[PDB]
Amino acid sequence: MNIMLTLLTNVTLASLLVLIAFWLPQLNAYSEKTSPYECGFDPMGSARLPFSMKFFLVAITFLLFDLEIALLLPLPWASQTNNLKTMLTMALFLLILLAASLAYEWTQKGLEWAE
Amino acid sequence: LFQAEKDRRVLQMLRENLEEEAIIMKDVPDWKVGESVFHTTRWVTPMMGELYGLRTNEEILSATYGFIWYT
Amino acid sequence: MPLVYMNIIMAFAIALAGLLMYRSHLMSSLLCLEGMMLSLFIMSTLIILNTHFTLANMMPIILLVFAACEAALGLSLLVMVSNTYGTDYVQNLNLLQC
Amino acid sequence: PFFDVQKRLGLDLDRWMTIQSAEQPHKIPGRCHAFEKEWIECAHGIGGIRAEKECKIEFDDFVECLLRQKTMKRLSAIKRQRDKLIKEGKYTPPPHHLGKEDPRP
Amino acid sequence: MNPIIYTTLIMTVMSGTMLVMISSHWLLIWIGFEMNLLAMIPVLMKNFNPRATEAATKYFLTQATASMMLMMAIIINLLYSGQWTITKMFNPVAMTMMTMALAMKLGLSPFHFWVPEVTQGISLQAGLLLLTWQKLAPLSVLCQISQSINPNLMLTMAMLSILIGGWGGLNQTQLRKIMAYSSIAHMGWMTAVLPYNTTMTILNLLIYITMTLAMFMLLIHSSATTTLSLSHTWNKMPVITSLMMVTLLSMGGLPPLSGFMPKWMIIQEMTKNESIIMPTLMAMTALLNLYFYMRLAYSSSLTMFPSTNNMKMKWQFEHTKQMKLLPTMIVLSTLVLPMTPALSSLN
Amino acid sequence: TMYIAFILSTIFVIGFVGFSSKPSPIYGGLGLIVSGGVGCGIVLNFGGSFLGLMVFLIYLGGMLVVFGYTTAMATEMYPEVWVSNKTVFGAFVSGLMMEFCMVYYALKEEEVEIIFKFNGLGDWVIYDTGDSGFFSEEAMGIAALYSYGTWLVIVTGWSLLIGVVVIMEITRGN
Amino acid sequence: AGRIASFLKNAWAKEPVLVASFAIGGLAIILPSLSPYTNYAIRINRATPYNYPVPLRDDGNMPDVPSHPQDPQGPSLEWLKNL
Amino acid sequence: PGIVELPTLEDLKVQEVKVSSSVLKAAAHHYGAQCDKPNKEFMLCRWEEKDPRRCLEEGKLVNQCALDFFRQIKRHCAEPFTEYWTCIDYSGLQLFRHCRKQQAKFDECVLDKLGWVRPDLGELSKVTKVKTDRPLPENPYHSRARPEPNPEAEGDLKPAKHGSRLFFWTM
Amino acid sequence: TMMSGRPGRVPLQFLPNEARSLPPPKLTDPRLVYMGFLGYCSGLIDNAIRRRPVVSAGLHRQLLYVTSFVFFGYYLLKRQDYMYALRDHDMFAYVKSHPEDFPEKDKKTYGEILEEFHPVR
Ligand SMILES: CCCCCCCCCCCCCCCCCC(=O)OC[C@H](COP(=O)([O-])OCC[N+](C)(C)C)OC(=O)CCCCCCCCCCCCCCCCC
Ligand SMILES: CCCCCCCCCCCCCCCCC[C@@H](O)O[C@H](CO[C@H](O)CCCCCCCCCCCCCCC)COP(=O)(O)OCC[N+](C)(C)C
Ligand SMILES: CCCCCCCCCCCCCCCCCC(=O)OC[C@H](COP(=O)(O)OCCN)OC(=O)CCCCCCCCCCCCCCCCC
Repeated sequence: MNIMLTLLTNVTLASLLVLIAFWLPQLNAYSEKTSPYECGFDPMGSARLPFSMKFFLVAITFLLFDLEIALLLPLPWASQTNNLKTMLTMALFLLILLAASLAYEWTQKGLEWAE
Repeated sequence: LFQAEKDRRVLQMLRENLEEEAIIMKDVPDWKVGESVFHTTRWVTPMMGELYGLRTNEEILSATYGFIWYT
Repeated sequence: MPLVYMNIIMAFAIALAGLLMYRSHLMSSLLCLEGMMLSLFIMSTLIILNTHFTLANMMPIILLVFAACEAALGLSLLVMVSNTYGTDYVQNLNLLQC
Repeated sequence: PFFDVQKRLGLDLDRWMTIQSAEQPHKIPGRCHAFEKEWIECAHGIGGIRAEKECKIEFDDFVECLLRQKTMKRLSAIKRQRDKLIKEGKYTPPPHHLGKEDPRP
Repeated sequence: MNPIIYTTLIMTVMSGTMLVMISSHWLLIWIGFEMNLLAMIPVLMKNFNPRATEAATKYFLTQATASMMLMMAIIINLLYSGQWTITKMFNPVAMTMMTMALAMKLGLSPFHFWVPEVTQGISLQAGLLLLTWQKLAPLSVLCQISQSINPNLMLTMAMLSILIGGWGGLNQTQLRKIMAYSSIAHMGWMTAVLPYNTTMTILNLLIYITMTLAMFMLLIHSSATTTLSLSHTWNKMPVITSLMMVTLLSMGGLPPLSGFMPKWMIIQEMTKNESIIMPTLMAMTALLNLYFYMRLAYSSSLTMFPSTNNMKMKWQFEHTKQMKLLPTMIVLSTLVLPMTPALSSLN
Repeated sequence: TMYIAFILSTIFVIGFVGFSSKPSPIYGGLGLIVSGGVGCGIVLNFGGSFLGLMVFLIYLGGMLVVFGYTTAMATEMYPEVWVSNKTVFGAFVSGLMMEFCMVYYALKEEEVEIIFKFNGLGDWVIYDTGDSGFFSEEAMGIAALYSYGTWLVIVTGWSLLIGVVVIMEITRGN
Repeated sequence: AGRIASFLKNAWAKEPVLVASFAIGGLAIILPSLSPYTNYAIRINRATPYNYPVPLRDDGNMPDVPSHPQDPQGPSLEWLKNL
Repeated sequence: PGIVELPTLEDLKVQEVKVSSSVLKAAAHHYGAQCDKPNKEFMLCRWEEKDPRRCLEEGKLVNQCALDFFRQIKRHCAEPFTEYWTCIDYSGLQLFRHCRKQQAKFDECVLDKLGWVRPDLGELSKVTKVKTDRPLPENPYHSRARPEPNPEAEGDLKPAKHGSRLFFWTM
Repeated sequence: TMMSGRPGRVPLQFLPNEARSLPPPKLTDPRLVYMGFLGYCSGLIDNAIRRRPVVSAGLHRQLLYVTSFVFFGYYLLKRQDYMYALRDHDMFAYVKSHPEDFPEKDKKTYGEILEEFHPVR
């Protein structure tokens, strides 16, 4: 409830700022002013053409490692268990497998951007 | 102590709901007041609908969401 | 069953019908595939939290993990297809016939 | 098809997680622990066919605890009758239901 | 692909299938399916070309959809029962979803198109692994949940599979697509008997796997992927063509070969349950499979097609790699009919 | 009552209708992000704060990669939006109409679909009266992944490592 | 041994970050099995009363079960008190 | 099926303990040490009967012991106790760590006026034993008679008569 | 699954302890001889595929084929016989336990039974 009210307040303040920005000043618009910016000359192509991503593999590895950290996040509560040895073994197992993934990709050149 | 208070409060709300149901569902043709929906005679913990059913929206909301919304 | 479960199952059905009806892009179908697992996550956690199945709380996390593995696999296949054909269009995957 | 390596080797790989009447952390009970226990004990050792024929009462109670369909039907019927009686002014809620009472601690 | 990475991926596929077979928890069964698919995609893409990439993409899309539907069925079953154990499913809607998902995984009609497409896309070794192992897992799940299977849905999909396999195989001229349509028909037979005797399902699975292994290994030995490529094998190694012809006769279900045993046992078992129209239609429709097996046998062994001039150099050279258990697969797929009552040991 | 869970579920369905009408992967990701946040809200109301925040964070991370990929792989000259195309707008309107029809029928009467039976009553009604004490049941059950669930950790970690190997192998080329 | 020393000196001159990472990880794996306080941590976790200690029905043959919390019988946390 | 039985509002009536959570938390260790026996009897009843309706008298006794304990405190150490629970009530988490002086004064007052010794660390959490006259419930779950098990295999194994009997096979 | 889940069944056990009370197959069993024949055929096919003299080459290899087939066939025959004995045991026990379902019927002679006569002409 309080968090919903806080989010509503923040969104309303930002929207009011946008509304004041777009309605208070004097406006003069013409085709030359609203043209896209490319340092004084016209753009040759379109900004919607495909843009090669040289780190496409690091992105996939990021997805996998992000869910690894999702697995790792509940560790502070896992430390209150009576099975401390089993908990410690499995935590270190997950971290060692994450390290193994990083080592494999690093040695197999997955961290190098495409040329 | 809180266990005893909880038992007394739950049973009191159940009895009050039963009395109100008896007053309301008095002309319904096939309706027995206080009938259980379980075959077994073992005590079954009431859900929030059975306790805060015929009560105000304020009490309903406090019971159902007061803890989660309290920050 | 509450109406919340009805809405979650309806969202799953919508995301399933989205996947089965391709338009042109393979990426849009992958996004439909990711929505299905999100609805599965939400439905599973709603069922588990309501019933106080304490030991089952870890199941949605494993569900998310294998959703991530599927998304990674699909993105890898998408980059290979795009390298071969110039676009992620599904019309180019027509070399093999039934 | 099913190779019961767990049963053969005495292992426990997922049988802990199969049911909610099993051992839970900090002895937290399930919502329908008693119903599930009764149904499992009834259906133990008689197979699926006889278990479905004979433990139907226990299973019906278990499903009622799980989904609460008969209870919601009763609650909705009572709510509809109360609203209909209030519409014509034939019913007056008591003060303890209207919020003019002091409950127990 | 590095040999170590390849063998670890093969072991991961096998580990996923074994997890599916040994688990008693629906979540663990789903995990096994996911692990199998994840490690199976690179195996399909092992030899990089656009056809392999397309086949892997189609296989991934189909299997991901099937896994999603399977998890939805599992969750719906949990909603109405609170049970994670794999037994009879407590909701008819969940059972229908599960049947659809497992049929899509197996390639039963009308979920069959990916089977010929992917098999033609991938190499012979990859197709062998695909057909064999990827039929091995979902059928074990179906056998576990057989007592809740809807007979009407299962038998409808089985008859559709038999008909579609026969007709597609009739049209095809590529060996891998022929194998895929044959696989669809055999899956139809197995799932037709499934709601009555899982023992007969297992027997048909074993015989089909043996015949498919022998056939695929003969194709790999002869390096033939089309009909006309296989028509040159009589001028290089006439023994392989003869063994392939006997194996094709066995696959078509002719007595007294080993392909007759599953059809015979399934017809008998279904007749015990007062099914006559279904076994008669199933038996009559297999004549289509026999027809295109016989068409393949005419080209390769019973007639001598023209050869080329470089076959002389091929004569001068010798085959190096030795197929593992090829003679055993040839014998088991043709000569084990007198050993039929061992299905009780299989029980 | 306040019907907060029902309103959030409706918004969840609306976001699904959006990205399943499939305008273009940019707006598909936008709709999926909205649905993830709204589902986080739904499960926060039902009790699971960790599960809600975790699914929200995971989908925020996942959709970040999808943006970079659709910029590179799945872009065209004029990306399609919901009103830009006749097919996309038709599917979006169909989904919204279906959701509105089912919501109205459920609110007006206890709607039994051709698949499942649904009762129009309180999500607050379905809740449980009992309470825990001085610990969170959800947190303890999730933390039981390391004490219990040793097998799950093993299979999950093996799957993640093999996933790294697989993504490296698929994109090898040559 | 000489090869090991040369390898370590080369790594410390080229990848000190990796040398430190492996040293910290190796110590983290090994030290808990040698520490005498792991059992103390387990005992401290077992000694936390998260839920209610439901009493037993006295059969008259339970000499090790206290009749009152302050009776000498029962577990003692005097070890944790001076720790 | 049947009609549930609910106690009337007359026998649910009892003298309530109308102190606040801060007041209860201040006098919690002494309360657990002094009113242990009625509370243990009530908790054993609640866990064995699994029914609120079967342990109402034990709840009445619990309330009576609480009221007697608080009257005994009020008669002798009202001022130190008021200072102590006033200190506890300030904290948002109601921490014992911030009110050690007032706690010391209260413990000194109850040790001299009433001879009360506060329990040490780890004592109130011990599992104790209770002597009661109420019989042990035979069927607390109200279970039914279990279905009779299937008969077990008996006798020794003989070879199958005439073999497999599978069509024309003689073995 | 008829006999899967029969009470007292140990998982993953090819041959239980209760199978030891059955007569083991004779080593000259025709089924064992046929398994040996299958091994011999596999050996000949191996020689033919590898382009060695079919009957002469690889005598040690052919012996290994035959021996392996006879070994596995012996154990397979034991398991098959055990399963059939188990089936008959269960069937007889059920018939004994359900007399009202398997009643003994009074035998009537053909002098008492009347059958319609259908002439062939
Ligand atoms: C700091 C963050 C929040 C910022 C909030 C606002 C900050 C500024 C507050 C003082 C603004 C003073 C007025 C400036 C208006 C723009 C000037 C302009 O366009 O002049 C050219 C134009 C010239 O008009 P014209 O008619 O001569 O020109 C015709 C067009 N040409 C140029 C082509 C010939 O001025 C106007 O149109 C005057 C309009 C009225 C001005 C006063 C109205 C606003 C009063 C503001 C009071 C504060 C509260 C409300 C504002 C929002 C804040 C809550
Ligand atoms: C060196 C000597 C030669 C060795 C060659 C070995 C080749 C075969 C390898 C051995 C295969 C069998 C493994 C034996 C040990 C495993 C024990 C276990 O697997 O046996 C039983 C199961 O074993 C197999 O199921 C049966 C083995 C027999 C299969 C071979 C014969 C198939 C019939 C074919 C008839 C026609 C061909 C005749 C053979 C040529 C366990 O029962 P259970 O765990 O509870 O099964 C659960 C699933 N169910 C209930 C649905 C079945
Ligand atoms: C338990 C595992 C069973 C299967 C193992 C198969 C291993 C071999 C696979 C390759 C194909 C067969 C062999 C062909 C010849 C290969 C080249 C050669 O010269 O091999 C020599 C080899 C000598 O035998 P050797 O290796 O010494 O025996 C094992 C010793 N530990 O010669 C041989 O080994 C030849 C004889 C091989 C054994 C007969 C074939 C399998 C018999 C199975 C019996 C059961 C029937 C059902 C089988 C179902 C499928 C497995």
